[PDB]
Amino acid sequence: TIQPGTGYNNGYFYSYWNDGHGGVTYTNGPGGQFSVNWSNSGDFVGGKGWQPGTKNKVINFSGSYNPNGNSYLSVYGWSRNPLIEYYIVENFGTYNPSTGATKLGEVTSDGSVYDIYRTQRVNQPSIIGTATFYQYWSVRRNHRSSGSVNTANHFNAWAQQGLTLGTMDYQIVAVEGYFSSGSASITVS
Repeated sequence: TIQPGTGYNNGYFYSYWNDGHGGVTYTNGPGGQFSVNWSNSGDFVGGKGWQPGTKNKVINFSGSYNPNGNSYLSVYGWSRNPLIEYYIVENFGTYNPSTGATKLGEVTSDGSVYDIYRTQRVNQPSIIGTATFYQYWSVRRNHRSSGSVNTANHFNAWAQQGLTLGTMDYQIVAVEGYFSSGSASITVS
């Protein structure tokens, strides 16, 4: 594993964070590749991409994703002003992150319908410190662990629905886990 933090590896921005509970290892590989191996983890998120992201990136990902418990595989990032945490969820484990959330529409992109949702985090950690902020979600109906994500289709549908993004901060393909186990190996471009 590498140390939790951010930086650049083989041309790609990376972010790896965990809550210190243990049980998760994150590795940077060649090019845009990263691996995650976890067993009875705590809370964590890791992956590769860009800092800053853009609102019209076509993100390619490929590999394997084998969660056992609560985990997501997503295009994941933030905007500033307004502060937004966003997800284009391509696959997940035992928990659909939109469970109980308000549905804000549908968008078709890259071979599947996605359902759109908005949630709110109240006094939670963020890229700017503790804050209350919205999260935007596109959740893919047809789960997969390789493909291409035309981010503009999502960001435009969100905007249409009143889910505005500010200036982009980082934008990665991320494996997220919450007290679960699994393995994953993903290459981004």
